[PDB]
Amino acid sequence: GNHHHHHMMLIKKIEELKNSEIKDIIDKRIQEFKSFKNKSNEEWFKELCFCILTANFTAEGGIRIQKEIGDGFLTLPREELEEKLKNLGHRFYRKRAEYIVLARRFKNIKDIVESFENEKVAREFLVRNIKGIGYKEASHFLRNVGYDDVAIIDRHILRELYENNYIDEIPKTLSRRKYLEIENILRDIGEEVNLKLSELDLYIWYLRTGKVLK
Repeated sequence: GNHHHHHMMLIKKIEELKNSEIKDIIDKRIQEFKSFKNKSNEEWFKELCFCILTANFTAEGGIRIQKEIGDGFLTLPREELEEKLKNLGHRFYRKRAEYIVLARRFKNIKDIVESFENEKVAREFLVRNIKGIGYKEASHFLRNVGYDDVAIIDRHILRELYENNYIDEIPKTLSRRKYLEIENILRDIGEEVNLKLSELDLYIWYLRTGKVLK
């Protein structure tokens, strides 16, 4: 048959979503990310912590841990933070509590991130200096605070890409080189549907779950 039928239908489905009320819902979420340009360093640091907590967890869970703790990401001592995370349901409370505390030396994360030439270079800094932050987490963070040209390459999109033959094998470990390589394929798909990577990510998640989170 036509080996490109599934790719062609994915493009068609996304164009269908863009012509539905789903577009307004996703656009609103995108606008909320963009609003971070006006939020404080403290607000940005909380989002960085949300992303540090995402791995092996739920966005919905992260959102509630955020609302629960809030200012505590900056004021709570190691021991007290580790305690709240354990009681809030996070299985890696110990490691995450440590990463968060260590990240505090960069608490003015908004000023640091905006000082860079662009988001790509800023991502490099996030990955290299902040423990608990890999390329996926850094991209997730940048997207959530308003940047549009970084892909969030999670284990689900990797499986979809592999299964539909966009990549030869599920990577497991993503080196900088491999991350940027896979990000470019997603970037091409995005342009094929006239969507930025920040937006494409939400359309893809919506197709997978019917929900629009962050």
